Amino acid sequence: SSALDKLKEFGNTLEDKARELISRIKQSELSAKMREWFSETFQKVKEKLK
Amino acid sequence: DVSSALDKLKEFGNTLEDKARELISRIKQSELSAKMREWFSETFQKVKEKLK
Repeated sequence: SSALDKLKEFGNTLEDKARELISRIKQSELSAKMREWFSETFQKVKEKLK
Repeated sequence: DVSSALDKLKEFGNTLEDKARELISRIKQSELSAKMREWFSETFQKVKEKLK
């Protein structure tokens, strides 16, 4: 019962860190898809001014 | 002659006038394009900040 409560903590801290990580990535994913979108639009502007 | 010389200077003068306008036109376009690059980056930077 002392071992279990401790493994529970360990389980829960893993669950928290993994969610933490997933949250961070999703933000990096979104932010990069924006950078690509801005660059893309900017590239087609250059092309229209030859 | 010498009207022939003046005729050739006239060409040259007109060619300057055309090339300088050409150049001014090109710059204005480089100005515009760069002021856009500034504005896109600027807007993009403030969006990063709202996504911590």
